[PDB]
Amino acid sequence: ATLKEVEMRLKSIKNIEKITKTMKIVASTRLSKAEKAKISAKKMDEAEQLFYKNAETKNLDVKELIVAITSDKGLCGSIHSQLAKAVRRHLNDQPNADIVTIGDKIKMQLLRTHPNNIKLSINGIGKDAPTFQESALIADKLLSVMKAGTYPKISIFYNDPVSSLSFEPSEKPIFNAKTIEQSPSFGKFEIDTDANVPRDLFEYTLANQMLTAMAQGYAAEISARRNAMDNASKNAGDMINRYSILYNRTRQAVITNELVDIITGASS
Amino acid sequence: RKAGISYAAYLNVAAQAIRSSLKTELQTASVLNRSQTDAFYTQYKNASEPTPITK
Amino acid sequence: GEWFRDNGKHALIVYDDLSKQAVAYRQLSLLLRRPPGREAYPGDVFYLHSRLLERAAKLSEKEGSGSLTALPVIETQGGDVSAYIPTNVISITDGQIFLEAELFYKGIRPAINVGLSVSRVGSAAQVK
Repeated sequence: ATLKEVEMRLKSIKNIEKITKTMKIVASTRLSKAEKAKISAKKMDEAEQLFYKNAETKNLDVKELIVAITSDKGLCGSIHSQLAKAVRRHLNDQPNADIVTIGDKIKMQLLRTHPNNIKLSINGIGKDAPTFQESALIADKLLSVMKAGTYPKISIFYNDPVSSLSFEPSEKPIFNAKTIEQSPSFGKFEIDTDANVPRDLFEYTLANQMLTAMAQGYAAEISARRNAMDNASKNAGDMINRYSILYNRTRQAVITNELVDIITGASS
Repeated sequence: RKAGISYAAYLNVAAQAIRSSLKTELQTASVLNRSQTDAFYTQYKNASEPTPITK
Repeated sequence: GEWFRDNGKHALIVYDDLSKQAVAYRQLSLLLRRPPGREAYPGDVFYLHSRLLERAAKLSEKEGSGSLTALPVIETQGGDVSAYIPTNVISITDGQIFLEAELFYKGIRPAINVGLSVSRVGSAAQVK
């Protein structure tokens, strides 16, 4: 009712509207950057997975390790929420998996639902474009503190950026040292039986294909934040127009009322 | 490097060298992003469990 | 209520509410054609309350140690504690209990705004 109260409400709205209309543009600053690391990522997929394609590498059926990828940074539509969907959907067909969460928003999305499963959690992530150094160390800690190379199955979960306008939560396998050996067409290759190529290639792949997911999930998020802030700063703009009418009315009735009050004070 | 690290770390250790001995003249904006990380990790049981170490 | 205070006894008076009193006083004055002030109220709609609320006291031993305690009520339009009369009375009293629909309808009862509410007499007026 009060010009003060309306003055504050108009300011915090327009302020919100700067915040979001800039995050909308800080996204587009980062939009080109997102396609560099996105195609480069899908490019090594074609390069590094073609081996496994050709070896006919598949899961030994002989206890899963599930790795979910998002970020610590929110305000990106439903990047976090609908990856959590697809991970739960998957957790029905095998409830007993261990969960490693990379990013703080998928951590707490999943901590709400299956808090017993999460057994390691990676922080300080969404801030830059993803890197092999990050990947490799998270990988190293996966081998060390998680005993990754003892798992019957290992799964990576990320959002695959289908378009610039939409995204799709997908899932990909990582095959361990044993699983690489017992692939049907593994023999087709003259791998030198000397070094454990299966051990090192697994370790290299685990790091390598986490980074591919990270680079992709990263890209889709940037587009989700571009689109979410596109909507937010348009709503906020719409609020501003409305409130600018309400401010202007209260502006006037406050001048009128003071004047009537004064003019009355000399009715005598 | 056994009873110890992994192939990919063992490879990242050498991967810093190429970047950090490319003349500063074009060690670029994106290039340094690759040579350091902010990542932390916290182990879990049942709710949280042990300490939150750096990487 | 003062009789109790004046004879070694203790009263507690409740003015429910002072807003309505202030409206009555403005009516008198406007009809007496005494010239109005801020919000058409009399020029001393503070003195009205300040003189009233100073009568709530704690008398000395030489006077029998009796007491008048006051609980005035004021009603705000849309929580506007910035308004004329609510401010006047906030200034007079030794503290305030703020009540809010926002908290009330969230189930919190009494709807006491813990941040704004103070009793300046404080822990000196409270069982050990």
